[PDB]
Amino acid sequence: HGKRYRALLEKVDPNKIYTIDEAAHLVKELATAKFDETVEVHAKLGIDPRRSDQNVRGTVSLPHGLGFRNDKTGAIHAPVGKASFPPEKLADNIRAFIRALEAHKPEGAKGTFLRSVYVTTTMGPSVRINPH
RNA sequence: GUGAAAUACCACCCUGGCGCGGCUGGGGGCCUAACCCUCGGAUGGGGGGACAGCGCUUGGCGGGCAGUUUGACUGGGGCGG
Ligand SMILES: [Mg+2]
Ligand SMILES: [Mg+2]
Ligand SMILES: [Mg+2]
Ligand SMILES: [Mg+2]
Ligand SMILES: [Mg+2]
Ligand SMILES: [Mg+2]
Ligand SMILES: [Mg+2]
Ligand SMILES: [Mg+2]
Ligand SMILES: [Mg+2]
Ligand SMILES: [Mg+2]
Ligand SMILES: [Mg+2]
Ligand SMILES: [Mg+2]
Repeated sequence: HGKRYRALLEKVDPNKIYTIDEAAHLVKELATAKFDETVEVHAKLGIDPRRSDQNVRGTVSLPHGLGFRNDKTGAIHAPVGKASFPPEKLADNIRAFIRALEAHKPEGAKGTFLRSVYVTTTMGPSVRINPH
């Protein structure tokens, strides 16, 4: 852990829960990268991956453009693009792919479908945030 | 590049571990002051001691007791059927 991270996670809270349009203006500032950042928001998933009847995939494309699947640990990963679009074209876009993801929920998925969501980068720290 | 997986700063997760803390269940030891026993004497001393005893509750063992059941046919009834 370098010092770019020492002022990264000192400037943001994994302690305090946040919302999605509140924390989406902080997405380009908290990446100190030397180049080429791509922003990744993540969610833990409320399904049992050992049951393949609960599995999901497809190709659905973001409104903006470049520039979703469940693994055997039952969590979520997906690229939305390249750094590109600024805070207000992201907070605008930050509700776009999530609600497009909720439409894949298998029936036998027991419990809260999106367990916890931290907005982060490939370059950046943990921020408690709400998909809402 | 002879394994399909890429060996970066990252979160999101699995799996176990310890670390702190929040809620916590469980054990041991010591104490005394409730409670108990005792003390020619006591607003006290000694002994036991949060046990025991007692309340409410759980499940159990339980002829020591209680209420009862223990069929009809039948060349008498039972036995047999
Ligand atoms: Mg003692
Ligand atoms: Mg005394
Ligand atoms: Mg005493
Ligand atoms: Mg007691
Ligand atoms: Mg009996
Ligand atoms: Mg009797
Ligand atoms: Mg009677
Ligand atoms: Mg008879
Ligand atoms: Mg006859
Ligand atoms: Mg006769
Ligand atoms: Mg007879
Ligand atoms: Mg008979």
